Amino acid sequence: NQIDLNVTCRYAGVFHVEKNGRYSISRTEAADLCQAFNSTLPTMDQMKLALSKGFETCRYGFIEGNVVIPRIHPNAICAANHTGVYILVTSNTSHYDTYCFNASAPPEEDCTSVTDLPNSFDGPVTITIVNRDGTRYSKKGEYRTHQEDI
Ligand SMILES: C[C@@H](NC(=O)C1C=CC=NC1=O)C1CC1
Ligand SMILES: C[C@@H](NC(=O)C1C=CC=NC1=O)C1CC1
Repeated sequence: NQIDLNVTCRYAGVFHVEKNGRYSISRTEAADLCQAFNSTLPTMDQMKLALSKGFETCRYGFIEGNVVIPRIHPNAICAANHTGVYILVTSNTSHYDTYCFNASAPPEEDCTSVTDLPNSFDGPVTITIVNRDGTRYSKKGEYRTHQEDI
């Protein structure tokens, strides 16, 4: 009973979380997941400021109200070569990665590793935070409050 959560650097508090190496998070799961990191789904304004500090990914993830990809450099296979906060307009499907916003993070680029999941609750799952540099932090718990996400 295991969940891997791959996380990035934080940029003005915003970071990306990919679960189990594939698009697998619903909107309800995303809010609960960010809550376990003492975080929330970013607003569009918080995501635009994170972009301006150096944040970009090549993966769709929830923010408040939309599913987006922040892009700095144009790449043909990432958000159809767009730059800026690219908003997903048309999709048949409901599961993506998520972004999260932690208000206590540093104001600009924070590429230190994540070593805590401070607000997870009691549960049976081995949850492992995987940083980009491979360092890991694991704890037994749960973060999903909606049964349909379990
Ligand atoms: C939840 C937050 N991490 C932390 O607050 C700590 C605190 C102490 C030690 N390690 C952490 O990752 C993640 C968003 C960045
Ligand atoms: C407690 C410890 N770590 C942190 O505060 C954080 C916060 C966010 C992300 N990673 C951390 O290690 C301080 C010594 C460095």
